[PDB]
Amino acid sequence: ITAKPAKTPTSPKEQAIGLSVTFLSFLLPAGWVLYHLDNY
Amino acid sequence: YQTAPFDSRFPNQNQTRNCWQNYLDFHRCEKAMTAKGGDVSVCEWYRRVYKSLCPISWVSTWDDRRAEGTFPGKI
Amino acid sequence: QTHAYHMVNPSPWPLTGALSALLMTSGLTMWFHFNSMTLLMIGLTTNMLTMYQWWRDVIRESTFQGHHTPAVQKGLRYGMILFIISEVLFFTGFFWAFYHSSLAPTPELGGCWPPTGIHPLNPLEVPLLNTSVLLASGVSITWAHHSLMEGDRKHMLQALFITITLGVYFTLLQASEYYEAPFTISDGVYGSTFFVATGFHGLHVIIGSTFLIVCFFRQLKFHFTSNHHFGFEAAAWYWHFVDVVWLFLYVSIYWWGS
Amino acid sequence: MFINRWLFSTNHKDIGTLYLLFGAWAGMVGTALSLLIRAELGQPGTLLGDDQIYNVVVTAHAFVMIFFMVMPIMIGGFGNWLVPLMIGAPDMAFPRMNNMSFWLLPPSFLLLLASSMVEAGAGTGWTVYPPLAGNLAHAGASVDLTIFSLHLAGVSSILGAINFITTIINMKPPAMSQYQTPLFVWSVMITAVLLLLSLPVLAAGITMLLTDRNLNTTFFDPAGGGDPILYQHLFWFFGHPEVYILILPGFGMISHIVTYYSGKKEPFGYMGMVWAMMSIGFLGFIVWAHHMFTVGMDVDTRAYFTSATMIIAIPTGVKVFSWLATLHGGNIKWSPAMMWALGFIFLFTVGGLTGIVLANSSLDIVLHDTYYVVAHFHYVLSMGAVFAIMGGFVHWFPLFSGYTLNDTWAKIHFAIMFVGVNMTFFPQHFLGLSGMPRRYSDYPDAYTMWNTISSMGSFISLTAVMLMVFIIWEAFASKREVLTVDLTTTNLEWLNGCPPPYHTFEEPTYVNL
Amino acid sequence: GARTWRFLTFGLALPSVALCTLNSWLHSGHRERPAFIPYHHLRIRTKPFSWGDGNHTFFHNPRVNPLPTGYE
Amino acid sequence: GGGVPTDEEQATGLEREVMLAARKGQDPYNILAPKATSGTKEDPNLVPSITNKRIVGCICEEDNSTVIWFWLHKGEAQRCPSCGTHYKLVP
Amino acid sequence: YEEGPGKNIPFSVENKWRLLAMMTLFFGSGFAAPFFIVRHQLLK
Amino acid sequence: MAYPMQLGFQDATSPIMEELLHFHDHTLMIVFLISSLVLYIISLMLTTKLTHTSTMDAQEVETIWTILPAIILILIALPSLRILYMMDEINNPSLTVKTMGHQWYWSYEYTDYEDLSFDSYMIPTSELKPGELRLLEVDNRVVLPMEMTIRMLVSSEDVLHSWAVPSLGLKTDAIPGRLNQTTLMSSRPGLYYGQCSEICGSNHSFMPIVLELVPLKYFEKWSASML
Amino acid sequence: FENRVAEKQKLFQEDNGLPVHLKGGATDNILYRVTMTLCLGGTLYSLYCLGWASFP
Ligand code: HEA
Ligand code: HEA
Ligand SMILES: CCCCC/C=C/C/C=C/C/C=C/C/C=C\CCCC(=O)O[C@H](COC(=O)CCCCCCCCCCCCCCCCC)COP(=O)(O)OCCN
Ligand SMILES: CCCCCC/C=C/CCCCCCCCCC(=O)O[C@H](COC(=O)CCCCCCCCCCCCCCC)COP(=O)(O)OC[C@@H](O)CO
Ligand SMILES: CCCCCC/C=C\CCCCCCCCCC(=O)O[C@H](COC(=O)CCCCCCCCCCCCCCC)COP(=O)(O)OC[C@@H](O)CO
Ligand SMILES: CCCCCCCCCCO[C@@H]1O[C@H](CO)[C@@H](O[C@H]2O[C@H](CO)[C@@H](O)[C@H](O)[C@H]2O)[C@H](O)[C@H]1O
Ligand SMILES: CCCCCCCCCCO[C@@H]1O[C@H](CO)[C@@H](O[C@H]2O[C@H](CO)[C@@H](O)[C@H](O)[C@H]2O)[C@H](O)[C@H]1O
Ligand SMILES: CCCCCCCCCCO[C@@H]1O[C@H](CO)[C@@H](O[C@H]2O[C@H](CO)[C@@H](O)[C@H](O)[C@H]2O)[C@H](O)[C@H]1O
Ligand SMILES: C[C@H](CCC(=O)O)[C@H]1CC[C@H]2[C@@H]3[C@H](O)C[C@@H]4C[C@H](O)CC[C@]4(C)[C@H]3C[C@H](O)[C@]12C
Ligand code: CUA
Ligand code: NA
Ligand SMILES: [Zn+2]
Repeated sequence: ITAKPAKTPTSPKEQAIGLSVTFLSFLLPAGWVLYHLDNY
Repeated sequence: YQTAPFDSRFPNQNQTRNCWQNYLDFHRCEKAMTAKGGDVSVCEWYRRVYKSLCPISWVSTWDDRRAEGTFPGKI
Repeated sequence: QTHAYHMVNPSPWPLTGALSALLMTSGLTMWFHFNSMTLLMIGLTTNMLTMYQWWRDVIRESTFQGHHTPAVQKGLRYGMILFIISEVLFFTGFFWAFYHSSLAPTPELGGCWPPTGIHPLNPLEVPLLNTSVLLASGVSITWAHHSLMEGDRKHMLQALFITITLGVYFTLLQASEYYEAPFTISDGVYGSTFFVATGFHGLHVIIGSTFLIVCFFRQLKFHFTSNHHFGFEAAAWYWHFVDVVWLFLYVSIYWWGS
Repeated sequence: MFINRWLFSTNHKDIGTLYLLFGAWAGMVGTALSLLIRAELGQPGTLLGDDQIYNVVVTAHAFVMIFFMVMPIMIGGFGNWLVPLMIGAPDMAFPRMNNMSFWLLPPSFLLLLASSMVEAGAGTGWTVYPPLAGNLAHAGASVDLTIFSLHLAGVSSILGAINFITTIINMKPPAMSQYQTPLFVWSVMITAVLLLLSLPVLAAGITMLLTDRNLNTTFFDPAGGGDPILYQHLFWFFGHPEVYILILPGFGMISHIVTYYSGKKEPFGYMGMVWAMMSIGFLGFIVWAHHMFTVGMDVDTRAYFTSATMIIAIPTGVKVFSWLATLHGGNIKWSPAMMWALGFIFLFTVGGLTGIVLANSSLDIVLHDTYYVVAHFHYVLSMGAVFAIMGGFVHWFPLFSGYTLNDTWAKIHFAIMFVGVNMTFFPQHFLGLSGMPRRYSDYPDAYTMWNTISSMGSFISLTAVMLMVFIIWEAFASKREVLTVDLTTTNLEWLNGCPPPYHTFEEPTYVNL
Repeated sequence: GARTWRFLTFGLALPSVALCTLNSWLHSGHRERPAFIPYHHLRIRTKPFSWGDGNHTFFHNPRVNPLPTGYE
Repeated sequence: GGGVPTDEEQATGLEREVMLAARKGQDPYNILAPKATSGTKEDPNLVPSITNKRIVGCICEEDNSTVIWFWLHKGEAQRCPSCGTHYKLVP
Repeated sequence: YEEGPGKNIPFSVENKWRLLAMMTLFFGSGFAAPFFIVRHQLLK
Repeated sequence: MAYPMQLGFQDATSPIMEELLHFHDHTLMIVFLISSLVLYIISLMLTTKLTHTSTMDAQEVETIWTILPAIILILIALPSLRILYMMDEINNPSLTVKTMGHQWYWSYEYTDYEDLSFDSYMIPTSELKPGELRLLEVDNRVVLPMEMTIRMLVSSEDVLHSWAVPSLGLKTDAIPGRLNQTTLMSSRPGLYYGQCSEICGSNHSFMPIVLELVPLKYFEKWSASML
Repeated sequence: FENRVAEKQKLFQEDNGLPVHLKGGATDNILYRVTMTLCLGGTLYSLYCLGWASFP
């Protein structure tokens, strides 16, 4: 496949933010529940 | 008599009908022998086979139902 | 477009139908467990609203707007055949339950079919009448079809009216049967198979009768041409399906299972 | 305009997009449920302290993965997007009914998530066997909400089957015979036929269960002359065709992907591939009782079901060898999609072969209701379906979106996922042979090591899921718009550009005889 | 043709319905109800029905449908 | 006994257009498979279009399962990239 | 209707950071839901 | 019972489990070989710069791809079906024992001569005696004579269960209203463990089976003591 | 009855931009609003019912 250059290039730093935010959105809510299983 | 022998009428894993048939056979014979005041020892084979094969709770349920008049088999 | 297919206007009825399904099922749950008919009656209402407006729009698209080219009609033909096949397989599951139960009757039944304490209906009384009624309705619907193809408005309406009248007669005879039956849905697997299988069949007779009544009113309003009348054909196929399911019920449950 | 477009759709592409979104969301739910299963099993003892909740989690895991993730993505998503485009058709036969197949799924899913929230849930297994699923052992609304969830899903797929069969029979170019349609289109038609025939039987069976729970019927209750084993027959008469439903569209996508990335104009042995899919669809109706080898059926019945089941290996092998013969002589492009497809061929083969082991009723006595079965279907269904989906997703993402993925990220994603699923499921073979039952919240101490490793594998596959979301974000964030793709002469879905206009084939293709 | 199918409707089909209607209306008399026996495979109650007092079937007929405890 | 309308009296919209075009032997809505010419440069297959390009599917030989797809543009005849059959667009 | 890349979807890709918020809420809500249903059942 | 890091089947306790082991070794060899050949052929297809992209004729190779697998399936099915018919073959049991599944424990009935019956419950972890096995011990074991053909009859008084003993090759579903039959023959004395094998609700994991195989003389003393 | 299909063809083919489900006139709009209100209201009520049934 060929493609135009990215209209809005995503820099290594922008990728580290998106990745970190993505991982946290999965991990924090599940982590909170699993950490508190004792209290439940 | 050790246990109920193989019965070519009931050769498969589902033995429900083997238990049922011997239970009916025993009680049909016991009625036939009691109804002339005859002798229930003639019915002994059927008694040994059903007691060997039939769950206690099935025998007990069927006995209760015969006494209640709700047994659905023909005796 | 330089194809013959129908690009349908954006429509709310798929969403209202889907929500009507949610209300009817959540409503059945609320009726069986939480002693309330509210959600169920809203879902039945929205379901009828959805089916009325959706099939109205199909009439608008076809009779009034001309969108049913031969290619579109051919698609609808396939769609109705496939729908009827899914309905055949639904009934097959109830026939399978019936034959499973009746061919190997368990000790709880007396090891016999019909079970001990079950007094079947005489299949030569109202069940035989119901059989003559649905068979007769298969003849009259065929007369209606031919009248329509031959351009005969009056004889189409008379034949279709006779077909509907027979459908209603069957439904009233079955309602009466149900009430006089000395056995119930709670009389073990005999009552279960009898009422669930004949019950779903009775629902299909009412559905089929309703379809025929839609065709009757569309014919009264001159919607059908002598050559273009797929709603009539579909309702006729559906009606024949209902007859054939009855014949299988009659032979299996009423006659062989008595 | 937003409501008209996305709530009132009559557009095959928009409805496919809704199905893909729905399925991706469902896959997050199903994955969360899988991680809870493996967390309870990850060390000996109890984690949740409530084995009813564990049983509810296992049950919901299966329903979400099969009814809300795989079938929506494969049939609703790829099916709606690609079928019309691959036959030059302007839309589906019933574009408005198509929208209702979609909108039935959120209510279906709501009913399942209501099952789990009321009383103590449906801790039944996805088989929902009575009497455990009955109104004494599962009193209250949970099992009824699960039955209704399955009714709505059933109607969605039955109407969707009518739509696909009609579209594929009636809406090809007049010159195009059925033997000139792409394998993916064949795979969807055959899947639609299996759905049309199997779902009504399931609907009959779960309706009987509904009536035994609420109307005092006794279809499955011995006290009334009923038989729990009848339910099993009705359920599995659907349930074996269902496992072929779950993989057939995957077979079709795999044929396209292997052909594309081998640089071929065509798959090897086209008419053999149609034959194989039709054969698998037909045999898939006469084998269901291999799910019942321990219920006490007759030896000759067991002999028949062993023999019939093994036959399916023949047509299946024709496909596997045909994929290998498509690679043969190819200019191989090592795209991420090709990697998914090569992973599919291998992992599908492994799971298919453990299927043939289980087909032998004698051995099945010992493997039935053990982790050997779980290993078998996580290879052939879980990895087969998922690998085929991810292959199709990375291959067609640029058609659907207009944007390219980062190929290096997608390869990283593939690598993580291959490691995770093998570490998760391979040790389950050992657990099964050594006698660990399935549907257990805890295990005898001997089984600790392989359960530990399996649970650690489940976290690797979680890291892969999280990365996949990042990769999709990066593609939408960067906006690299597609210019050209190669092999458009044999891949018609690409020929209207990326993404194709809302309306395609307003002027149909020209095909002469 | 329509003529033939009308001939079958009036000449065969409706006459059959007329004769089965006569056959039925001659056997329409009420049969004597059988003695009540509280068989455990009949009058099943695993959950109360969602209407009336929970113990009556939907098209309950007092004359011919006994309750678990017998005829009303 | 009449009173049922005919297609000729009552068909409308696209159904009617398809009906009238078929009476004249015309196929504007692409219901029929067009019959190939010999496909030479002197006798190219004539591909109608309402616009300046149209997708052609070429079944190069009878019973080929593989269809070859390409855009045919207005102007000089183009050739199937598999069999070299000529196609010419006629707006 | 609008056509073309980023226009054939029910979500906006106009701003990659708003997009990241929406994608996070979307997949995160799905992944969280079973943890909160388990919590719900335990708290009964 | 299983032991830690176990890869395969529990050691055979019965002649039919022995047959299944030999049959599994045969089938696994074929699984390995086909698995390996597919991986190998993938690697062979992917490791050459040589190309052939024109239409290939499929007819001849599809003969090989159908005949060879058909032969392989026959070579699996022959021994599979021989063992199926052996495990069905008329035998003369000298003893019949019933088991009834319950939520969540097994009961046993020995009603050939006496009305002997008892319940068999998992020993909780907190009550295990030192060296006893978590989730596997019961208070009352199924005492049985070794080197003798025994008829087991399996049913349930509530939901579905499944009576399993992997080292004897045994798994029979426990279905209420149904009496399922299997044959048990232990070549050896000892303790043979199994676990409920049909999901039966919250305590499915916790209703095990323990057979205690002893010489006939000891089986008779145990029966006699039970009076 | 008389054949009034031509007059319904004219109404449903009028160039007024309405979708077919509203092209019959104001009564279409009322029936649509009743349907959608019952569906949306009934769905909100089903969610309430769920919240209620989710606790003892
Ligand atoms: C994608 C889904 C899918 C597919 C395609 C299959 C495919 C097969 N499955 Fe499986 N199966 C499941 C999903 C699937 N299965 C699920 C979900 C369950 C469990 C349900 C539950 O209990 O929850 C299950 C359970 C199940 C059982 C019941 C086991 C038990 O519960 O005790 C059996 C029994 O025979 C079976 C066998 C097969 C066979 C023989 C195939 C065949 O179709 C495979 C054929 C393929 C090959 C053989 C490999 C390729 C072939 C070659 C390379 C040619 C040469 C090969 C030979 C000569 C052998 N599977
Ligand atoms: C398609 C079906 C499917 C899928 C994908 C899976 C996926 C997983 N399953 Fe499985 N599972 C079943 C079907 C499936 N499962 C069924 C039917 C049962 C039996 C239930 C019963 O006994 O009643 C079961 C049971 C089962 C058990 C046995 C429970 C027990 O017996 O007690 C275990 C144990 O580890 C398990 C684990 C997993 C894990 C760790 C994953 C995954 O984490 C593996 C990795 C896969 C993913 C992470 C999926 C990713 C895909 C997406 C996120 C979609 C993306 C979408 C787009 C790109 C458009 N599952
Ligand atoms: C006159 C001819 C035909 C009439 C049709 C029926 C009238 C009332 C109800 C309509 C719906 C019927 C469909 C079939 C469902 C089950 C039972 C219906 C059969 C019936 O009506 O049976 C009655 C019982 O109804 C009962 O319990 C109560 C029934 C009411 C509750 C039904 C709820 C169940 C709904 C199930 C929905 C499933 C939908 C399937 C969708 C599948 C999609 C894939 C029989 O009366 P009885 O007093 O026991 O015996 C007579 C004694 N003199
Ligand atoms: C008191 C009542 C309680 C019970 C209510 C339950 C439902 C009852 C509904 C009965 C069904 C009514 C269906 C009416 C359809 C009208 C639309 C129609 O018939 O549309 C026709 C197309 O057919 C088409 O879509 C064909 C469409 C076919 C619809 C198929 C209907 C069967 C529906 C089954 C419903 C579900 C049952 C499942 C139960 C488990 C339009 O084309 P023509 O006729 O060629 O006209 C054009 C010519 O005029 C041109 O010259
Ligand atoms: C416990 C309770 C659970 C049940 C919940 C019920 C589920 C959903 C609510 C149903 C709401 C139905 C509303 C009406 C649907 C009408 C569909 C229809 O009639 O669809 C037609 C196509 O299907 C065809 O023909 C042939 C097919 C016609 C099918 C009609 C719909 C029946 C739905 C129920 C059937 C389930 C199957 C039973 C078998 C198991 C038309 O297709 P469109 O794309 O619309 O238009 C195309 C244009 O060219 C027309 O001019
Ligand atoms: C199945 C997938 C699961 C994978 C696990 C994910 C990895 C963990 C992610 C982090 O999750 C968090 O972990 C914190 C601890 O590290 C918790 O803080 C908790 O503990 C803190 C310190 O121990 C306290 O300060 C906080 O108040 C308290 O909520 C917090 O709740 C939780 O969100
Ligand atoms: C603009 C839209 C307007 C929405 C209005 C919705 C229509 C119905 C609302 C009233 O709700 C009802 O209230 C009754 C009690 O007050 C319930 O009695 C029910 O419960 C009884 C118990 O006495 C049973 O006999 C029956 O199931 C039944 O009558 C009945 O089920 C339920 O539906
Ligand atoms: C326009 C969109 C539609 C909007 C939906 C309208 C919502 C209607 C709310 C009314 O709520 C009702 O309240 C009844 C009275 O409180 C309940 O009675 C039922 O519950 C009672 C509890 O006291 C019992 O007496 C009986 O079961 C029964 O009367 C009944 O379940 C419930 O529906
Ligand atoms: C007089 C009227 C004319 C209809 C018309 O041509 O517009 C006729 C034509 C066919 C008639 C129908 C058919 O004869 C069948 C029915 C006969 C019943 O005796 C009256 C109702 C019945 C349903 C009739 C109503 C009405 O008299 C109809 C509708
Ligand atoms: Cu008893 Cu599982
Ligand atoms: Na645990
Ligand atoms: Zn060509």
